[PDB]
Amino acid sequence: NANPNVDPNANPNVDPNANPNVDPNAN
Amino acid sequence: DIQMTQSPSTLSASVGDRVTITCRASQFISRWLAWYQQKPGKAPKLLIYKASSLESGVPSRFSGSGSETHFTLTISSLQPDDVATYYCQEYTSYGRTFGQGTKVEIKRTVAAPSVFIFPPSDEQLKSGTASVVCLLNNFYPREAKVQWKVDNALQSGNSQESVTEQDSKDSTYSLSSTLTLSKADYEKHKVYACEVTHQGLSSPVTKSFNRGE
Amino acid sequence: DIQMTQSPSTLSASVGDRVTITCRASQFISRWLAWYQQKPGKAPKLLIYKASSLESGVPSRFSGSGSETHFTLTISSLQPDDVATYYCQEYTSYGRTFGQGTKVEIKRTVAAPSVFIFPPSDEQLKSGTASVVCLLNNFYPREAKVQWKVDNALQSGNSQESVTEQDSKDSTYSLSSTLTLSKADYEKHKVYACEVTHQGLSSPVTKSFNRGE
Amino acid sequence: IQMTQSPSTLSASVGDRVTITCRASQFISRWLAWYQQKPGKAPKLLIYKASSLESGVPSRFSGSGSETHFTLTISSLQPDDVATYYCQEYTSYGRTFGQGTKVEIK
Amino acid sequence: QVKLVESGGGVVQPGRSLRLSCEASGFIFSTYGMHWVRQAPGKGLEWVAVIWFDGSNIYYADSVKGRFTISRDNSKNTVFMQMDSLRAEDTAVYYCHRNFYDGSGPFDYWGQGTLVTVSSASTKGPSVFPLAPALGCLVKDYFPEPVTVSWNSGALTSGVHTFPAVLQSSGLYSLSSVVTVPSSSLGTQTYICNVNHKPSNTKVDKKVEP
Amino acid sequence: QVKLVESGGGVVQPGRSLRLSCEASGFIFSTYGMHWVRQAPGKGLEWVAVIWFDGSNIYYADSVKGRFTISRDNSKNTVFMQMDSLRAEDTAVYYCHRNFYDGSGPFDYWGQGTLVTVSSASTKGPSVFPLAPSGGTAALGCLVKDYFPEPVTVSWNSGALTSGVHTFPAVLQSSGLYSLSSVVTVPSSSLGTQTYICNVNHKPSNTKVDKKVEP
Amino acid sequence: QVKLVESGGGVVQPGRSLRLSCEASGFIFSTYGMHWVRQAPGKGLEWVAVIWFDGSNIYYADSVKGRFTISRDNSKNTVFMQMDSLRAEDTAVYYCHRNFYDGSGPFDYWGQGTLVTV
Repeated sequence: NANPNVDPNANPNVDPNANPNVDPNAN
Repeated sequence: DIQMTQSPSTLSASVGDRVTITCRASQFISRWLAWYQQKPGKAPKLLIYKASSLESGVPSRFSGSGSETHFTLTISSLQPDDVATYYCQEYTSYGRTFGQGTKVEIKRTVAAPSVFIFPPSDEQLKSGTASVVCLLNNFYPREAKVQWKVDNALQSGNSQESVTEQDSKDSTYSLSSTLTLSKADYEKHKVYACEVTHQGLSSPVTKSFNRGE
Repeated sequence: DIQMTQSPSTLSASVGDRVTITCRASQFISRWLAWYQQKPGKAPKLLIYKASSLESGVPSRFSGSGSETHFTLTISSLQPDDVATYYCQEYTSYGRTFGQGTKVEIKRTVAAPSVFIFPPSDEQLKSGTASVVCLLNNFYPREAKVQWKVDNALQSGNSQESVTEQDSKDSTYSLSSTLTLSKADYEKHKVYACEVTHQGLSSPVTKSFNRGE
Repeated sequence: IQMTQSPSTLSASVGDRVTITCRASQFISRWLAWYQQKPGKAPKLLIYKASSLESGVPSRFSGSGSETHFTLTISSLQPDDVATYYCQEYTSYGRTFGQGTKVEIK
Repeated sequence: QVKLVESGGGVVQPGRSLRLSCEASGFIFSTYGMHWVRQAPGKGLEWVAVIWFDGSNIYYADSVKGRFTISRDNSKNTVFMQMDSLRAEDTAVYYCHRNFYDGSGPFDYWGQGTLVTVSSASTKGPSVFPLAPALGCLVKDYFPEPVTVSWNSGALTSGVHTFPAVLQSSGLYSLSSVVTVPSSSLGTQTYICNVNHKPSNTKVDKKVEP
Repeated sequence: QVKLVESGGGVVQPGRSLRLSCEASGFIFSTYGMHWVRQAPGKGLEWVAVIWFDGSNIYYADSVKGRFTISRDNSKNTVFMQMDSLRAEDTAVYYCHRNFYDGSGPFDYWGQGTLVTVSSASTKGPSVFPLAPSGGTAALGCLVKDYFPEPVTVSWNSGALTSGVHTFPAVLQSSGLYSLSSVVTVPSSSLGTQTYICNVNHKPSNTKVDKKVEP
Repeated sequence: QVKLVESGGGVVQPGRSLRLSCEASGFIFSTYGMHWVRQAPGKGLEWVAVIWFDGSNIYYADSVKGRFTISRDNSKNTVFMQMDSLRAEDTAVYYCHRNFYDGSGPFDYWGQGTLVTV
């Protein structure tokens, strides 16, 4: 889980946690 | 473990408008809510998801709700396909949590009941147990009281009542009261009476039965 | 620190057209932007987040695009109820940063101003300060000039003017020009006037009056 | 790293379930992307991380797979969506493309 | 199309065990899961258990843990559910629930519903009695639910009232029906109080006369 | 639901302390931070300070650093703001802001705003004068003058007449007192009309004054 | 904004070192790196080379290991490519590529290609 293309960081104002009943590709 | 509570369990509109149901939750459920609808008994049917999104095929039921812990559903005028029972639902993980349920009725006006009484049948007398019925027909609203007199003596604990579901044509309820007793005690008494009281009737009405006639 | 700029300071378009506003930044902020909107005398409202998406309840005639260091917002078919001020925003840390603000107004045909002049009253004369006011109504566009003459002499540095917001019915402006002085100057002279010039009128309009009548 | 794609030809009418295989060389992580190229143009990214869908794309595409086996599936064909499809791996510093899969006609 | 069916259910002596089976015809069980939701007679809905597609994510309700279980056989898309040590207040109607939100819109599918009634009794046919002169019909001392009662084989189905069944303290059910009748409908063609009981084939028709 | 309320605004002389307070009702403050946003009387929005829950990460603006303080009371969901050494340039409207994003969408909430002003002047009541209207439709006006601080509310005929009315924005005179005028267009021959009254209303000092205008 | 523009090239004879430039038209080049990729007619795309900002990994392709020479240029953002000992099967169209993934999505910015024929 370490590549030189992916930027390791996070945005404190948004939390990523998808709902299992919903796919993450919802518009 | 997310407890939910709903608006008062009954409501009436009289083909009015601006009917609101309120659903309250605990903790932080973000915005994941769904509203169902079950007619007396078939199966639930889905109306709104994500707390504001009209389903495909459902008629115009305006419903704007908030986030965090407060949700509301509005009706916007009520035809006659909206007598039912509405449930909340959450979906934030593996599992669900339903609400209690809220009914809707319809009001037209005050009405007067019709009172009738049926004597026991001879075959049922041969069976060893006798049963007498007081029938009250076409009265509104549901609240009513009946009293059984056996030779001018009040009774309790040996009678039961049954009421149907509000009719879709004249919107009135019907009531049946059944009183059961042994044959030996039945032969020891001759005069019987069912007396009813209601807001529609100015005075209580008593119907009497006397054995042997 | 990060500084954000909006290129067009003010806009002007007719109904049913296309308008674009461009937001430029320094450094690198990825795809983090949000466009606000403020109507006069109220609190702002969120319109677009993540520079491409849309919040619920917003009409679908708004759009936005861009990436890295150049963003833009496009509005098509401008209805006459979206006249407001729009701000950028960027949320990439524990802290926000706003823009400067672009204003949007409406265009129409030119108008001919109406001019009135009011002499001072006695109650203010008693106090010791006299004010002379003249008023312009129903003119377009904003740019206009009013000058003050006292006894055929030009004055400067002692007059103030105020303009109202554009109306939502006729889309015309209004202007008030006030001149303040002490009483001694008031009874020293006899003749007063304010002259108005504009694009609409063919020749400058003179309005004047004399003290004591 | 040598990769390969089996279905070098396609034969399906307007509206059909199609599958494409993207067999890999060794056990890489979930680092794979799919490119689509139409004639006389420049390639365009379709899906990354072997699962995501990327913004501004029709929902009729769907990729899946992990470990060493990766696939792609489309619900229909549509005359608009006939082109060539390449596989890419974007781990480490260098890239490595694969072979083409021409959507044949008649 | 897409449909679901449930098997099993019925009547059980308190204690013992059962097995409810859900079969889904119309799709393939490959993503997400399936739930069991029950409804008591004349009360609200409540959740029971969930299963994911492959082998995991088994969660139960609050007062159903310890007992019960869930399982999925391989190959064919079957959902089994084993219950044991059933006391009272667990008699209800069970459904099979499938739900997920995706793409254009939601996808929810419900089942027909299986009836389970726990009782320390046995099957018994009804007893029919008439009412003297509208006119009334009374059925008593039958088990278990439900019973279908009608007049004239549906020829006369206007102005008919059938009150909900009432559970007697003894352990047997009873109810009654009544049909409004014109003032002087003397010499009527026929009046048949047809009754039908599903668990026991006891089709009985009776007559009423003043 | 959720709705924020802030209080503590008003007037202050140039260079003493002042304390604001913003409190909420509807949620429990244990998720993210809270921001203060100030708007100048006629300019664009600006950002001041942010406080995280269980305040650890504290960040101020650039032109406000040093003379401000912000803190959270660790009992209730109330955030404070203590201002020292005010200058004549800090006169604005202060909001209370809270937003965050989640996989379901955005969440944003704003306060209402309490005006804060600094100067060296006392509180006074407005003075009201008429404008005599004295061929075509006429116009008549009502002039208020030397009132402090803002705002004042004017209405004609107790709101009965609300057509053809204009109320120009208030302006600041050199001495430090406000003045404005309000005008109404009137038909040519509305002679002997029912009643024309100047209903004025000042909140900081209760000085409700009604006057009449005649030719 | 980023808009890669490729220039420099034309008709050549067997054996030469004509220059190739990929001067950018927006932003800067202090982040990650930049690649080269070719396509010959009647074939798919293939890898060429990768260069990061300043001295870094310069890993080459499979047919041309340790034979090409590619370098950056401090300031005035550009990447310079130099080949020698040209063969005949090196006629193609060359592109310019820059890819990097972030917590908001991808970034492609595919360049434009130019023709080279022996």
